[PDB]
Amino acid sequence: HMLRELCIQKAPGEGLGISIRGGARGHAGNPRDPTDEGIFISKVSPTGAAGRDGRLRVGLRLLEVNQQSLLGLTHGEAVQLLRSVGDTLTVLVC
Repeated sequence: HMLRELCIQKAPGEGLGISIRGGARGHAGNPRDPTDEGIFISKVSPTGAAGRDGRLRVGLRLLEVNQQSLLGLTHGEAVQLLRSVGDTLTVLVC
C-alpha cells in the first residue's frame, strides 16, 4: 500500500468519476479506535476521468483530494472535492 499521488486529467467541469465509501462512523463504530474511518474507492466509472486514466481501482484508500485531507469530512464534502473544477484533479491514495 505505497502512498502515491496521482494527477488525473479531466474535462474542466467534470468530476473524477469515482464513488467512495467510509469516513466517520456512527453508533455501530468504536470511538476508542477511529482507525477504521478511512475513505475508500467503491466504484470507478469506466467512462469517467478515473476510468479513462486507468490507474485507480476499487479498494484504494483515498487520503487527500487536491492536497486536502479527507479525514473527518462528510461524504458529501469529499464528493464535492472530487467534483472540483479544473482540467486535472490530484488524489493521494494507497
